[PDB]
Amino acid sequence: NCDVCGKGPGFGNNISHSHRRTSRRWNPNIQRVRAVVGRTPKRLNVCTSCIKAGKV
Amino acid sequence: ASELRELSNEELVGKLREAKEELFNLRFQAATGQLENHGRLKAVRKDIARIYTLMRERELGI
Amino acid sequence: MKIKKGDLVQVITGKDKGKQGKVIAAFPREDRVLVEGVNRVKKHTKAAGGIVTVEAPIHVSNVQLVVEKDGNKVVTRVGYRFDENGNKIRVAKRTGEDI
Amino acid sequence: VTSKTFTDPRDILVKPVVSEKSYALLDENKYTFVVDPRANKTQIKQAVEAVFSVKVTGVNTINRQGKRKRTRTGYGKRANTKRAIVTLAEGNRIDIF
Amino acid sequence: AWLSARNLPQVHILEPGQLNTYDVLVSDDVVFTKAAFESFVS
RNA sequence: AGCUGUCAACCGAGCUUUGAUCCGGGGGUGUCCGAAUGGGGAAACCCGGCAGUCGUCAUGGGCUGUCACCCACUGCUGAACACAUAGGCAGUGUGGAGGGAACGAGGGGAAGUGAAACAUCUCAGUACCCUCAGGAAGAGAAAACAACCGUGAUUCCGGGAGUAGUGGCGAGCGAAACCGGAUGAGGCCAAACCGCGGGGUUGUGGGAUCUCUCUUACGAGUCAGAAACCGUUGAUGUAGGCGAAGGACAUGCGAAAGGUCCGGCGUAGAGGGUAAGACCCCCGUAGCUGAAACAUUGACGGCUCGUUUGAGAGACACCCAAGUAGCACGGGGCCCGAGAAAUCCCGUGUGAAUCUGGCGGGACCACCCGCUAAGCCUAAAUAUUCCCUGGUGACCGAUAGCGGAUAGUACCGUGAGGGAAUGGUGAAAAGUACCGCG
Repeated sequence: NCDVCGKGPGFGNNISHSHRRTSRRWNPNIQRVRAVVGRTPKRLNVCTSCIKAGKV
Repeated sequence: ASELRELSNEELVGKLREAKEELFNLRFQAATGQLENHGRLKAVRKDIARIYTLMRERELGI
Repeated sequence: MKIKKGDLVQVITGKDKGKQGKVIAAFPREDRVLVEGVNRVKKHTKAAGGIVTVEAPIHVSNVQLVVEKDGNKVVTRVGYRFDENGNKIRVAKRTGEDI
Repeated sequence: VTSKTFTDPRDILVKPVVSEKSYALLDENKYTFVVDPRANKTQIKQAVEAVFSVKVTGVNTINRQGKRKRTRTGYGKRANTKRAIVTLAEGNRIDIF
Repeated sequence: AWLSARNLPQVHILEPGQLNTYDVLVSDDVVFTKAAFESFVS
């Protein structure tokens, strides 16, 4: 869970060659970053999309 | 009840004392076996209930 | 309960038809009344313990008011009427008079 | 004084106890009362002193469990009670009768 | 007509538009009001 | 004109025409536990702080208020460190916490079973679980359909149709266009530009900015397009009132509502009781009638709000929702099981344009047609009954009907949990005085 944009993990199926379905999970690429919110130093879990966009 | 409403605050506080004291004596008489009119216990309790009601009514200004 | 306490009534359907009598006590919740003279039962009571004869209640719909009209007596049903101050007064219907 | 901050000692003293043991205790100037279960020995002492204007020496309290009783339908339990035995100073007495 | 006749024990009342087979067969006689008769036939 | 609930009789003692009991509306009290919330705890127990107050020589002890955490805001202080923040202190909040029969939206998500085996598939997005609600929810004002003709927000019902399709093309699954119906409604912002306010709201494209031409009181409201309250009054609700008309004779056994004869009311012959089948004995029904009080909901007045220059022509290419659309990979859902796979949703990388912009019309290209995504709000048709009022049954009638003619009780289990059996004297107790054996 990105603390900025609310991007959460997605759920789906992992499919084999035999086409057997099992449950897996796409977790977003969330990196722990030290940031300054309101002049105060704080550590956040942020997704690289927010980093790339400059939201932090 | 109407007859009570004409009493002052102190008079109402008083009347509560005698009401409480009277019930006290009736309870003792009943326990010791000398009570004759069982209905009095109920009667005095209702008077006791009235006096609080009027005292509270004055406090809240109803 | 139209049948008040202390009225003159007539048993219209029972072991003792005809007999008039006063209304001793009325039970307006179970719809029964006591008419002195009718259904006089003999209770076997023990200890002065012995046979005692007192009247048992009869159903209210088995009696009916007696109003006096032109000499002799006549049984009547009862209606109501306001006078001027919204006061219902038992009004006889056989005669139209005020009971 | 108001109608919420009003307290009368006669509420603590529910009633006296009449019994052979209580009668035997009268001769020793120990009076047994049934008191409000929420009262403590200190309240009992103050209540008796104010109600009867007597000098209380000691107060003992007995907590008695209600007696379970059988009925047609099943089992009921009488009320629990708290009994206080008040020992008075020499020469002081209470007329409970 | 409705209020006058509805209380009679033996009389069953109907609108012209809701005349129905069951009521006709049960009833010994059928009585129309002239307004009803023309409304039904039309 | 009686009354003191019921099992449930009984005694005793009382209240009551100076209006009781009973019924409806409002108000006061409301111990302790429980979100439990001063601290603690084996729920209904234990121990306190602070302020006030009663009491005593005084401690001890009573009584009232108040004190959890998180969040919102106002102020004081500001660490290591210097700004400074973190943090700490103070002040307030009708802010949150938990409960609830069914119904709803969004997520997670089985297996028994079927396939006469079984793994793709089915069961099934069911059971169950998680977050959030409301009286309904969700959806909803076209980046939509259609096919060159045209319809014009959404929802729900009957078709289209078990059809086109889909499928170890197995077991199975299964639309849409369009047609007939229920209800009917449209509003507002972001952006550019100007100083949180103005501005503007678009698909025939519109808006900004600049130049030119002409011109220069009124409406809407308790709602989705803002939001309350004060009063006057209308209706409905929560107690009620009135409300027609039958007698005689005999029988019966014990009681007439049944028999015989004569009658009556009927805007009332629904139903229930009354000592056996009652329109006229009672309760009622048809039909009218009623509210100090408070609730629901209208109308009006006060009240509140919105608007008070506008239109056309020409310029200009300034704006029209970005880590988004698209594309690559891995997945989900759609009739469609990844296939040539469109549209829709998710994660990872890469990654535009602004009207010559962009999207769809089932790979893809061109033309043509429709429409403006990356913002929001929205009643009505629709689902449900824990509960309340009034009714119905070719539904049950005590091994039936709810498990329960009250019981989630007795009993069983450590516990989640399982869980019964027992209705009927008579019209009225008149429930057998008295005598005798014991």
